[PDB]
Amino acid sequence: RTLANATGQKYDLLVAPGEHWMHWPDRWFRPISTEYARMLERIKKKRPPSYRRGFRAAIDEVIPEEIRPEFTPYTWKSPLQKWAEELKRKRLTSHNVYETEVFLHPP
Amino acid sequence: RPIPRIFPWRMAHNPLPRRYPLYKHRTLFLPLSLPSYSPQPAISGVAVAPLTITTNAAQLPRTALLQSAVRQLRPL
Amino acid sequence: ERFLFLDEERSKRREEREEEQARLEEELVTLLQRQTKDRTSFDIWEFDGVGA
Amino acid sequence: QYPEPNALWPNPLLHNHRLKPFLHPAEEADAAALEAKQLRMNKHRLEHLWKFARSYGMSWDALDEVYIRFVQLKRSRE
Amino acid sequence: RAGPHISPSCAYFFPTPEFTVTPRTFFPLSAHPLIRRIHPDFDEETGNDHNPYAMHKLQMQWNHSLFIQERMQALRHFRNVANV
Amino acid sequence: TQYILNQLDPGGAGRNCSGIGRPDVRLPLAKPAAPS
Amino acid sequence: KLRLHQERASRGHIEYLRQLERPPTPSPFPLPPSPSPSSPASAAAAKAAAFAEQAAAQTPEPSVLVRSAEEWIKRDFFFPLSHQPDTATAGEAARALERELGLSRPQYGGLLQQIELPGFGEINVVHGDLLSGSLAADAMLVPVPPNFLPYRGFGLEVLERGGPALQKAAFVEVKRKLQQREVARDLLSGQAGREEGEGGLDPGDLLLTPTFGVCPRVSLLAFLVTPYYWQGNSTEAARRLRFTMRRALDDLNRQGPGSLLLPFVGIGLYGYEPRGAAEILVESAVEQLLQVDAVDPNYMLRKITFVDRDATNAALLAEAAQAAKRAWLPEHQVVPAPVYWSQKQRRLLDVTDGMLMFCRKHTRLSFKKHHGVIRRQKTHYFSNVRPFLWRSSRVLEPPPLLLYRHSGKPADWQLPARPFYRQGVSGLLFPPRLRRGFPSMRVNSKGQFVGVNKMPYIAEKAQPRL
Amino acid sequence: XXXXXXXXXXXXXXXXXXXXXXXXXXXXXXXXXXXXXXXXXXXXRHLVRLGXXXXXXXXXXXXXXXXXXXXX
Amino acid sequence: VDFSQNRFPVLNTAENFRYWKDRGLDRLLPRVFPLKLPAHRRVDPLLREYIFFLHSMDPARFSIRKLGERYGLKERTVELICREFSVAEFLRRTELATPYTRRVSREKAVLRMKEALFSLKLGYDQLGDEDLDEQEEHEFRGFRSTQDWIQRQNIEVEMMSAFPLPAKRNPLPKRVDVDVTVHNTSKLKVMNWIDPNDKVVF
Repeated sequence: RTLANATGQKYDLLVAPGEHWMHWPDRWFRPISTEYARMLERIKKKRPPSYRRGFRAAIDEVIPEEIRPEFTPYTWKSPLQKWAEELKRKRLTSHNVYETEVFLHPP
Repeated sequence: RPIPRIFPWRMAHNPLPRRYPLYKHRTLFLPLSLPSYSPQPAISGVAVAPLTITTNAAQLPRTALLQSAVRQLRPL
Repeated sequence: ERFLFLDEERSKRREEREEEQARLEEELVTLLQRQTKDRTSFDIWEFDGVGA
Repeated sequence: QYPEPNALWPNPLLHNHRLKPFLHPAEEADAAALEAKQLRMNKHRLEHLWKFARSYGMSWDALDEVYIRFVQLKRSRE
Repeated sequence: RAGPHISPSCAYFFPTPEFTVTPRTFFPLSAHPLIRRIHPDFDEETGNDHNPYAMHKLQMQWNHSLFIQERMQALRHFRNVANV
Repeated sequence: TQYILNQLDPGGAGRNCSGIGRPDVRLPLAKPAAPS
Repeated sequence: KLRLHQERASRGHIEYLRQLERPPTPSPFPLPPSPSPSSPASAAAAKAAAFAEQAAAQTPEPSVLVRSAEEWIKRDFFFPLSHQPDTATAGEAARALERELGLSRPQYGGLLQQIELPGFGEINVVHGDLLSGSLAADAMLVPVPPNFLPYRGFGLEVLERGGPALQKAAFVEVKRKLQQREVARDLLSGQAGREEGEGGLDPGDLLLTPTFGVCPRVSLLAFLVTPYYWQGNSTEAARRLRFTMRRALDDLNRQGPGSLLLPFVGIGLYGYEPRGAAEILVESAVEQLLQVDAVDPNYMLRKITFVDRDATNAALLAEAAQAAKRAWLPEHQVVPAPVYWSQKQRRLLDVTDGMLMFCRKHTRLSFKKHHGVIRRQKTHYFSNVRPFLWRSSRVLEPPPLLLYRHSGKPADWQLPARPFYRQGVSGLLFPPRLRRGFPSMRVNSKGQFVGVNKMPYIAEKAQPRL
Repeated sequence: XXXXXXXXXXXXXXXXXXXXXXXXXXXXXXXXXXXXXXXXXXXXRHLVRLGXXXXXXXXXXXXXXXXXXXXX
Repeated sequence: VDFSQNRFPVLNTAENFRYWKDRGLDRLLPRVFPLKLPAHRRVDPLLREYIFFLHSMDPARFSIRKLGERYGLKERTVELICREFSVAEFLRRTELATPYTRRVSREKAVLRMKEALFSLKLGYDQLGDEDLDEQEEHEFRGFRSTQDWIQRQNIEVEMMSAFPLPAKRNPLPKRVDVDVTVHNTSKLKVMNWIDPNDKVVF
């Protein structure tokens, strides 16, 4: 960091490229209200959406939610895979988890 | 008497472990680094272009194996 | 495979065929659970390894 | 030729079944000719099935179900 | 499209004499694969952070040696126009 | 958006990603909208 | 085809050369700026350096024997090093040897591979164009997404070519399938209630429609619902495709068509790995043609042709078909030579109880009783290592020789060579120029190759260590 | 009309009446100058329209749900 | 929450490179880390027997690749499972040794203890959890993984520009000698010594 700041050049660690100099501009994340969004959509000129660069862009504000897609049954899953996944999900979601018992054969 | 085998990586010493823990898991790692530094076009659809320096050459990934297979099929 | 079109004249269903297969399998399993050299005849029997 | 010892062999039932000859099903010249041709084609196909396959007539899913039932029985006993 | 014609030689740099905003990258271009990959214009299909074919023409356009040679040749032709 | 998503979770042809940005994957949005 | 040990050795040499070859990749050199950010002398040096480096990148270099030591030294200190040294390539001699051996001797190759299961059918692998190239088939299989509205790829191209008629037919079939599914679901709910007293098509779903003059080589288009690769792990991503292919082929066989044209299913829109997908495709085709699962076989599909337009993908499919031949066909089964000979001399022994007296020991566990620390390093090297080093290059044990199981003659396909690199580094920025390209030879003043008598240098190949 | 404006990685727009011409031009470009990737928003909505026409019964419900989600 | 002069919230940063790894006086804390166990010893023995049966019956239909694909394992893991089960079954059926009388190494005895305690604590896995074809993922895999050995540098010093820079000189693959067997019989093994630098090949 000292060398890069002093020189103005890139000093990149190969296990962490762009760690110190890469900066995503704040012009990317400027939220807008609904009225101003309408005005901007009116003023701006549209551009065709490129599939190669435009795909995988259907996301919005997210809130936490617990998921567990490791045990979701599907037609293609084999019977043994379904059986094992069902048993694993029962074990994980069981109420007896977090129960630490030092003795194998309890009193 | 047969001539003994000589492995090209331990020709003279045969390291072995002599310090606790005596039986921890040891994994072979052979660096791959960056075989090429120029833009590599995608093979069919796979990116191929490198993304990490930590790749192991004894545990080669999918796209590296694909490149190794395409080279063996090049017409020359 | 041995018979195929020779005896497939009677076979004309799918679910009924499955049921018949199940019945035959049950019969054979029950039989198992109970307890000449002319190549052109059906009387050739090689009891190799069959015993007590 | 008789396969060497493995998971599937020796197998007296399958051995005798394959030993048994190609029996018959049970104008006239045409019927007999067609029966003979079908028997010959069946013998050829069965020999080539023996050549190219060592297990058939079964579903991997069915084997998985059998294994699941076996292990479930063990777990109930335990 | 009604007015004065433009020289055919222009077609290499400016196929249209109409001004248009040319998109530009906003992050440095590296010769290293990883620094290139982290670039926002990086393309997994080609592996390069720009279009070399278009950047060649951009570099030619932004170069005084080529321009000064062209201008001096034009000046010599303009002088020859004095004879004819 | 796709660039940032790829940086956060690399994915693409021949890769196993979370499909979060894919138009055909469900996300836990706060304000529900058209899947598109 | 090669039957001579010399020819097979040349084949192995050519294969190793294939491994080591890397084609040249010229890159543009940036035009030096012509506003000067430095002194005029620096700018002139920069211009000259740029042109010289471009020339060095784009020009190759001959062997050492062409020039003298002083000339090479002067060149090394005066010019940028060339990116294509003589040792880089294999050589015209190797190329001609390959051409003579036939390994590497007007747009599509055609039939690249064929598996023939006599009495069951045939699986062909062909480099050809399905659409523009449309020697016969009944049904052509077209992969589609579950929603059946592709945005790019072979499915979209086929639908566009078919036009509104084929689109409407496919949509009608999809609507019928969805209505049947809804009816079945309602019946299931009613039956659940009686006992107490999802949505969209799944992978493996097949829809047969008329071609509407899309592919004249066929008279039927079978749209198949295929999975995606991103979901979960690679094991899941491939289990999906295996299940899909099993279901699709089984359903088509029950439908009846005896000939099928199949593209590389999974690749393209769905982002599968060609190398991993080809094995699944070919194995599924073989298993369905053999009717392994069925207890009552339905032998209807007998010709399956994997057609691909990309040379690389077609070659990968051919490799998968070759592996399938090795696995299935007893003629093409191969075995390591030691195992082959041991089993050929196989014998049945009679071991008694008294014959294992010394096969068992007093100790439960085994461990090394002496450390491997050398007391005198140079003495150990001189006494126990150096005398056995007849060459300074480091070479690994060769891969085992594969012999055909039935005959015992060497197999046409053999394991690739196994090179060794110290510490795993397999590249050099500046490889030294070597005279061993033409060993024991030099060029005389006349310009001809002549022999040289000279004691070989035992450490030549270990300088630098490789 | 049909305009193949090329801002980057030249793209084209098809109207379901020039699809044949677009396919012919794409094939010609791929034959002559390879690697000049061309992508066009060809027939996504074009297939969607015919799908809605075929599924008019459920297309009404789908459009109602889409409008509700967009309003939300 | 500390300060950063630039915006790059990713996991590929020097701070997050080896996440959770001690970077202060806590490096001297005697932490206990999870023990590593082989997958062929983690999977349930009944699954091992089932895999061995399938492979020893039909190695073509039940290929190593197919078995690994179905049971979420690697080809090497399947091979190890089959080898170990075949050895154990041979010993048991020939009555040479029981599972507790085969002389083994200390390392393998310790591995057996590790798997025994793993099963007693968590229980054997009923399905494989590996990946068939590992992926190109940025992870720390030892000190050898943190540097470019060919370049002999850990840091790529470069200038800032908005225009193309000269390309880096690519390395050339090392041309090392190999031995390729060409003719093997019960008495003689003949292999060709190949020198990839020899220009005249014939």
